[PDB]
Amino acid sequence: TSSADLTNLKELLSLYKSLRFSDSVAIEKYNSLVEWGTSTYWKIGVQKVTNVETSISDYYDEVKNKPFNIDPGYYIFLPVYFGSVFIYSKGKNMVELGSGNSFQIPDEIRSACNKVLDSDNGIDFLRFVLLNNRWIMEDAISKYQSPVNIFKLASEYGLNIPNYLEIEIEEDTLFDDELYSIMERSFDDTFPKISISYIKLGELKRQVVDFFKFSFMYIESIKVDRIGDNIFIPSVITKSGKKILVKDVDHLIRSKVREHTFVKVKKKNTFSILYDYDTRGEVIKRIIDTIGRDYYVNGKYFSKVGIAGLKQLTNKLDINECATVDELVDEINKSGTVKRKIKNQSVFDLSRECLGYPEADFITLVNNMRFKIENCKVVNFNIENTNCLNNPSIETIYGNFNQFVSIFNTVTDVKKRLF
Amino acid sequence: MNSVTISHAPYTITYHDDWEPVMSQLVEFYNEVASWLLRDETSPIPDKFFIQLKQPLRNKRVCVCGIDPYPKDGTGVPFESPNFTKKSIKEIASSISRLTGVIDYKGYNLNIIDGVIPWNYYLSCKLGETKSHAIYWDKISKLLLQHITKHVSVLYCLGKTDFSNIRAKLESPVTTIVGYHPAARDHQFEKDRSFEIINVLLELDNKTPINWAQGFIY
Amino acid sequence: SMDVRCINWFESHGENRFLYLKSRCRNGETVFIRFPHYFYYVVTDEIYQSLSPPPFNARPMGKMRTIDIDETISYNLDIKDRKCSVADMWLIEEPKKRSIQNATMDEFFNISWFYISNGISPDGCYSLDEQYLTKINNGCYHCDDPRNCFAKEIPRFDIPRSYLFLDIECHFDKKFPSVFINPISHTSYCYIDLSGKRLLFTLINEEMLTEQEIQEAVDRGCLRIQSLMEMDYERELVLCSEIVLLRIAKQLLELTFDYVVTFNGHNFDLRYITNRLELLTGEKIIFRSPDKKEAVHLCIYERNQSSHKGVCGMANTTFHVNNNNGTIFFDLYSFIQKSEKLDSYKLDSISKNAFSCMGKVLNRGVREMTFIGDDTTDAKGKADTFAKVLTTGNYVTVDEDIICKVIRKDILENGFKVVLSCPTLPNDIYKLSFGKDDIDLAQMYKDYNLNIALDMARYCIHDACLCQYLWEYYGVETKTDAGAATYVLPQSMVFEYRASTIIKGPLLKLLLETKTILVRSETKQKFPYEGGKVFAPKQKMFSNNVLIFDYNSLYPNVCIFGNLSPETLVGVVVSTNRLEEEINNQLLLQKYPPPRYITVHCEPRLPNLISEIAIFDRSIEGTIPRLLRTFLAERARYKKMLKQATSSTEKAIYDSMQYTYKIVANSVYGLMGFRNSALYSYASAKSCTSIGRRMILYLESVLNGAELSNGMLRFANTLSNPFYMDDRDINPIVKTSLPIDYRFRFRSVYGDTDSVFTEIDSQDVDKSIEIAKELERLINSRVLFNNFKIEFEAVYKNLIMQSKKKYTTMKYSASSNSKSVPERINKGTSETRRDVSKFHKNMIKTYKTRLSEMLSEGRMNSNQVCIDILRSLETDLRSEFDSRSSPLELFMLSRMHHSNYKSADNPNMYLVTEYNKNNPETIELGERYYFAYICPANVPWTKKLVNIKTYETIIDRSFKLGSNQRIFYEVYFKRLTSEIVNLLDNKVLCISFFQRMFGSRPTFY
DNA sequence: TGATTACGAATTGC
DNA sequence: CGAATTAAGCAATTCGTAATCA
Ligand SMILES: Cc1cn([C@H]2C[C@H](O)[C@@H](COP(=O)(O)OP(=O)(O)OP(=O)(O)O)O2)c(=O)[nH]c1=O
Ligand SMILES: [Mg+2]
Repeated sequence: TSSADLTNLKELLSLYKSLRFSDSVAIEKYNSLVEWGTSTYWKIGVQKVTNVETSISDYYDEVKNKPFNIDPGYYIFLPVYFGSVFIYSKGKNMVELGSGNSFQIPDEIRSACNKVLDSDNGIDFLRFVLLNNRWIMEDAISKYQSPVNIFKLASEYGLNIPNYLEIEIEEDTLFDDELYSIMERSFDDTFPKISISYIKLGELKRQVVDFFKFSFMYIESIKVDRIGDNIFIPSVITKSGKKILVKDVDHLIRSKVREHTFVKVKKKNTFSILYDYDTRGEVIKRIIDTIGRDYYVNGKYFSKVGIAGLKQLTNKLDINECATVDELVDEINKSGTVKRKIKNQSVFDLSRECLGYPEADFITLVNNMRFKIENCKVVNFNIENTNCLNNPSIETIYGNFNQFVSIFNTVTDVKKRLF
Repeated sequence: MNSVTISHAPYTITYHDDWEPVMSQLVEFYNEVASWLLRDETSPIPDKFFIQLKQPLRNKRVCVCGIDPYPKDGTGVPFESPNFTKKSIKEIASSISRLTGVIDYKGYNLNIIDGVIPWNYYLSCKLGETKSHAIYWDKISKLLLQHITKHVSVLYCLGKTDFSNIRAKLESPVTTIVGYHPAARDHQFEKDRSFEIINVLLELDNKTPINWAQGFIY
Repeated sequence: SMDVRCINWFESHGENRFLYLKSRCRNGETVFIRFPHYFYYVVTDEIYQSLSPPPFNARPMGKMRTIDIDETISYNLDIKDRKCSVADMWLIEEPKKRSIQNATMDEFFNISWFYISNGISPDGCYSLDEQYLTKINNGCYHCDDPRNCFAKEIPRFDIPRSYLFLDIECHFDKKFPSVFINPISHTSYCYIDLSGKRLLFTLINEEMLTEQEIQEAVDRGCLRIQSLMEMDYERELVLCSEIVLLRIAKQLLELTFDYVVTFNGHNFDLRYITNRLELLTGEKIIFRSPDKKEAVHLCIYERNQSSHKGVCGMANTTFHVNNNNGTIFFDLYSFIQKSEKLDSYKLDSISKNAFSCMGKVLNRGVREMTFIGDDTTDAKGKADTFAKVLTTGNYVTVDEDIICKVIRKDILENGFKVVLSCPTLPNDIYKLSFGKDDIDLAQMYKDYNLNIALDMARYCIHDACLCQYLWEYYGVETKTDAGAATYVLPQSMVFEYRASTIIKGPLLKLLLETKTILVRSETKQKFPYEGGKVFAPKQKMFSNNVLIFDYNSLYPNVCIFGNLSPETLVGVVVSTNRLEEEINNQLLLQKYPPPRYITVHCEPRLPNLISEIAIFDRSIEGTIPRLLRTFLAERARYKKMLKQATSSTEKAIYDSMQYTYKIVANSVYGLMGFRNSALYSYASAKSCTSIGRRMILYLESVLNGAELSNGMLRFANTLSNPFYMDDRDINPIVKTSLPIDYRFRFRSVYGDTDSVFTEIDSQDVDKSIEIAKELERLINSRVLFNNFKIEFEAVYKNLIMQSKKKYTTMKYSASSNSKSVPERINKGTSETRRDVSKFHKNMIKTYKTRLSEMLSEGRMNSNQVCIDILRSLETDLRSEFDSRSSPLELFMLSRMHHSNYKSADNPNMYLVTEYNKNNPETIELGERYYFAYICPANVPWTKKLVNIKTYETIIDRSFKLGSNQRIFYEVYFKRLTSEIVNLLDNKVLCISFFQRMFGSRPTFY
């Protein structure tokens, strides 16, 4: 009845319009306002909803799987990359498509995304693809602009974009394999491409094409490949040496790849990609046994269980490398924000993040143990229940708990003086 | 259109097909109160008591409701002043003009806007005696307002004190909004923003908003 | 004025607002005092200096302290100290409402501020000084300085009071009466003036009698009047027209009575009188203020209450009178509904439940029996009340089923002697009660006559006097005075509000005395939390004495012991893993020593967490502990007052008062656990529950397996404080004063929150009571600590356990001996539930008795008991189905009407709505009603029941079963047999029988 | 057409 | 003729109907 009620109703309607583009926080706020409205006005046309499957398909069409025809207007061509797809919303987090969660992103991507959102009101969402720890902004939709200005803006803020092609067409051509090959070459890039997204000036709906064919080839070995510090990527090579690309560890788990067997793969002009939709306990240990015992599944990658030590602490804080404990306090005072980061977090979180353990698995392992702690330091530990050791990740982590306790005691006794 | 005959005045009630399942009980309830009701001069004239029974109910979305007709010069349709003399219609027209933007208007009428049905809770009143026929009308008002509620989507009440227990008076829940009376002290009705809220509520339930600028008379 | 005793306080709703006081002097003169009324706000000195328009008046309040009572979770032990500010406060008064952006203490009423700031008690006796009073009218005075007028208080003295009780009876032909078609036939009054005179008179409408009948009535003793001015109140029967009747009623309701008491008069009686007066004539009932500047008409308004459970929903309705002259209009219907619980709330049911007595047969023969009652039959006082009610009564119910007509009545000095018209009864002592009358009002109205008019006159005068009888029985005056004293509320507002309002007076007084303000700055979040601990029973049938031990005010005493207040909580410490849990435990045990701080472990708040510790401070006493101390002191006072009582009425009144104070003390906890309350504290509630669980576990552990040998007693485990180490001895070997040759074993069987059921291997009750008393003294002196004490409740014989909250037993009180009559106690069984049946209870009672007798005898060859019980049940059910001699009154169930349902389909609400649609009498939003299951007569026994709720029908007072309808016996029979089967031990035979009759699968424990 | 589980409502004991 | 300060907690059983499964 008052102005505050009108603003609440408008903001609830705004949230209702974009509900597939949501996460935990938006759903919680929407539910709270629905409760307030149904309490105040005794009935409201919308109800409380709790599952919420994130989808984008209302802005897309059915993929073209064979040659087709085009004719009118100017067209803008964009590439489609390989890897997990994410969508950034207004004041929200990265949310995984289909299984909406809140992925964690560094700081620079966060700042860039926040400022490009702050550039103007009319961004429905931003599309991102993660490919071997390489963020790539792929596309952005709006009812006012075209994905050109925002592309340049993102470039000048520091997050990479693909090169966008503006072209014109008059006559009646059948968009075919040869034209697709030429236009794909016209991108002049080495990252994997799977499809093309093209628009007509003004139309909201965006349609994509995909020319491919089936193939069968043998699987010769599953081996890891370094893509960073402590982060490994899966890979399978062929008899001819071809490289079958795999998005994620989850892709192998759900695709049930087998050593020394035959699988079905869709191959394209350059590369090939393994196909999904073929239990879990057998595979999750078979892969680790094949590659090597000293590997543990860190989220969507493979990590090492190495000896680690003093300098593995240093690289995370982004400080000058040191081999002396006394140096670990010297420049922290000189550093403006490193000490703030130290004080804001806790010892357990930083100690876990320094050796890169998974969150849930390590928490379960800790909750399945017993400790003897003296002077806020760990001196002894043991296992109480051995059922949790069935998971290969848990046993690999238990393999080097000594390094964890060493770095834990170091961080504790340096926090005793850093604050 | 169908008509039924009652024992007392006006001896003829004409109703639309949307008011079918209520007419029999309305006649039965009216037969026992007409004799005492008509002992006194009432506004409006008894011939104008049931003239909103003609309006269809399957094409309405919003209902604006008062507690009584005008004590003097009752026309028959709620919230009407052909000469533009009543204070309530003045303030309502002022609010609608402020919301829309039209400056020069000769008159306002709520019975012309599509999807809006003006209503009076009590259908009669003594001349110069506000709320003097409540006991006679109670059951009829209950029944008719309950029937209207089943068809509309948003129900808007004018008067905080008059409709303090509107939820107890109805069985099935409906979107109820209660606002200050137009003649409220302290000029409270000026700061009310119930019309935009109404439009937001209907657009929240996949219902077309209401054009309040349509009711102006030039 | 000088000496005055307060009666009522009320407000004025005119152009200018005022507060009124009604008081009476020693001689009997009535004095009114009028007070200006303000709007009270509490502001800081800075805000007071920054008020752009100067306030009307401001009074300093001194240095005070403000605490933020918001609760935040903490993952480490660097807990920030609570935000606490000290500043000078002011109290500003405004004639009109004002908005202040930074105003605090906004949860209290204006009348509470008036009382507490001016130092005035609502029910005190004062010695006013006229220097501060100005006379404006005969009987009214004006006071501008209430603080100096009410400065002197005097001892309480007695004053005379005036009352009016009335009841009416309206004509009807086929249904509930209608104001537009049906007239009033009778109207009765009970009139008490300030001199103490009691007058009874009934007015008969002559407009529905023939002239010859009128002449006969006048010749028989009645008085005929034609005008209002020619009536005398000193005559019982007066016959006149309807207009004169309404004018007399209007004249009587316009006086300045202290109380006008009715039964459901705010919905039917006064409404009917007002509407009929406005229909026949144009007159209205006018109430005027003591200063005669505001005049209002009678118009009954409705106050609707909503439920605080899910989807809110309306769950009660109440009707009130809008008078502004000081008279209190009291409806006993609402008071009885809100006070105590029955199956129905009609006048007949309340009279039957309240006015009963046992009677001895004195004479027999023909169709009459003479009964005698005295102090040697039932108790001290019951016979007196029965004789008091019998002065106007007409029909007496004998043995709960037979309705009898009174022929002659004799009132002895101490008891009563009544003769009734009933068949011969072959016993010596029977039960008498005042209940239903076997008269048909509709038939008597169809053929009206002079004798019928006189009979209805008697019935109406009895109905009018029942109001006074119930008024004296329920002790409304004492409760009103005590509530006005304690809650700091006007006398007319005591029985209107729940716990959230009646505690604001003491809370405000306590805050002002302590100089504390509580504020919030965040949003309150709600989480589930656990409750008390209930033990599973070990056996069903015991055959040994069971000792009952209970805690005295467990939760308030826990709050006092732990200092659990939202403003004394140091913090909540949580950990998500076993490592930080250990580190935080080690550091917490030494940062917060255990003689001052108390730490309580709790169930984790969220699934991710695994630990939760709440630390409380005990250096400064909190607010909730002092509220609880006040309420406990009041309960103790009324408990000793009950202990000193002699008559039944005083005992009942005092027991009810102490029960209400207990309930309020527990409601303090309930509010402290309520989300939408201003005293919300999640941690405090969880801590109180956890400490209660610790206490029950401690008592059960120390009592289980506790033998006594020679003159010495042994406890099972070491007796140590389960929170921190104390200075008391922890030796489980304790002196006893009992004789040496006693040897017994003790065992724990059942428990529920503040209770431990202890079993003793004995059979007599004198030794059991002596041992229980000694054990209670020992536990109080050695086992318990601080402010924890137990009480020996009773000794239970023949205890039977059905479920976790269902048992039956015979009770011997603490003050009892072997040669005493046992009392039957039922808790949760299918005899105290209001929605089971009336025919079910008789069958289960007789079958439990038969089972107990048969088990006492004992054959049980292979399955003898089960076979015999099944055969008897089958025969009884078949006989009941074939004969159909059981009345419909035995198959009636009760349910409450409310609008608080999830989803609007809800067959129950639809049934009630349809009944309201198709009948004149309406079921309101807090009204209990009767219903039963009815099916067509041609339908034969049904094996599979597909729908049940479709056969529910509402049984009105005028319901008569049709010739094409029958009671749907199958539901009742299924429920009764399912309940009976559970008591037996065999399964296969029960399954086979239940399948044979109903074809379904029985459920067991 | 059985079997089983889950949910809401009503009432009682703390 | 105009207006207009409410609200205790959880544990336990019994019954019918809707929803899901051999
Ligand atoms: C009766 C009742 C109890 N309770 C709670 C608080 C009590 O500590 C607990 C145990 O119930 P009771 O046994 O009634 O508690 P009590 O200790 O107050 O009894 P008494 O002083 O007569 O011996 O249940 C409520 O919350 N509300 C209630 O209405
Ligand atoms: Mg107790």
